[PDB]
Amino acid sequence: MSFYAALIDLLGRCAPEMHLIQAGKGEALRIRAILRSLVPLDDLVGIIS
Amino acid sequence: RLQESISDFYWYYSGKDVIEEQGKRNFSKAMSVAKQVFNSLTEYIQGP
Amino acid sequence: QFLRTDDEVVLQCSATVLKEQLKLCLAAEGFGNRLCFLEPTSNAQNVPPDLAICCFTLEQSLSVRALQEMLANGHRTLLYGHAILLRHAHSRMYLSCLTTSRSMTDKLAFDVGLQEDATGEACWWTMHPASKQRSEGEKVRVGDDLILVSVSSERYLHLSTASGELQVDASFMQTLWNMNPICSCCEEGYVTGGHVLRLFHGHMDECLTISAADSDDQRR
Amino acid sequence: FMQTLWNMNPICSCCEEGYVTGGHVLRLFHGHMDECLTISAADSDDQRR
Amino acid sequence: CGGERYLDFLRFAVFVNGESVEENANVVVRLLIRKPECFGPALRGEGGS
Repeated sequence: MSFYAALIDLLGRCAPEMHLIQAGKGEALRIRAILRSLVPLDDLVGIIS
Repeated sequence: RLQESISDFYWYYSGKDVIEEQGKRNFSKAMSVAKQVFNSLTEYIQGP
Repeated sequence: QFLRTDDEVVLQCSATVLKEQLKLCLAAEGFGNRLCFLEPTSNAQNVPPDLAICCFTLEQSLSVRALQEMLANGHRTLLYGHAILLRHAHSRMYLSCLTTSRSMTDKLAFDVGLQEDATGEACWWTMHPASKQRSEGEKVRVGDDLILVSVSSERYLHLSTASGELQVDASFMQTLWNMNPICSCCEEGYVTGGHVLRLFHGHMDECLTISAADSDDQRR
Repeated sequence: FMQTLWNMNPICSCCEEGYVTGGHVLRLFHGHMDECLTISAADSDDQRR
Repeated sequence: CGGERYLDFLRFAVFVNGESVEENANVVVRLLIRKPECFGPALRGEGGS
């Protein structure tokens, strides 16, 4: 449990940036697409239970 | 490899209009090195 | 001698199945199937391979920077580390990578597909040398071995085999691709292979043909 | 006690520099920079085969 | 056990004070993806997720 929880903690703060860049650029959107494609939201929402 | 680096540097400044002061201080550093290399290449050929 | 821009070429991969090597190329039909599949070319002496849709062509070659600065807005020679823009010759559509889900591998598969993507976001690849013999900034010898990586998604184009048949995607590891110079800038007014053309006979108006449509002769 | 007919034999002569000649002892690199032919290491039952 | 220690270090090099510094963060994800074995084999693999 410690491992996988800590890994997603890393890839939640390794996010591209706050919306200061994500709303006025097109480079950071490439990174956001990658990390979002590795953690499906359907399973993630159910894990908080 | 140095030539591929300067040409590269050019694209980063292709869309701007004025080169800031720290965009020239480093740039002149590289071009001075390239001149010294070119001087050497001549002196292996001079005196056929 | 060496690869150049505006040249028509074909991809090639080699993966044994029955303990014997089978050559597999990459091709897609175009109109009606945005996906891509594999075409075996191991029994040319008996099975005629379909090379009408396997032809590709190289149109652009740029450094990564140059690409990224162009994103905001002759004849060169390929070097390892540069980018590339594939282009299917027949359907005139650009090879790219889609964002759909499929294949056993699934996971980060992101199955390959070509739609229209002239817009430069996911239609570009960078190539790297396979073994330690080569290095960056070196000229590309004809018949080398390449490793291709998507610029956008950053996944190797993987020959992902599974329980079913052989499928292609970009998920997990490397895939050794060997290039192949189908042709180059030919001379004008001379017959070359792979053309589609008519056969006149006689002097003025006579040509080869087959029987007309809507008949039981089965065009024999 | 007696004679012995000896016939001479020109194995070689003053060869040219920088060219491979027979009877030399030398190494076999492969690839580009650092790779060469070899056999298994010492102290093994493989009998160097 | 070992993995939870290396990753704890990386958390301190992606952000410094309130979700900032992305240059090193950008290269972390582009480098971590290159080695898929870095992910725990329970997911991000060929068998199952």
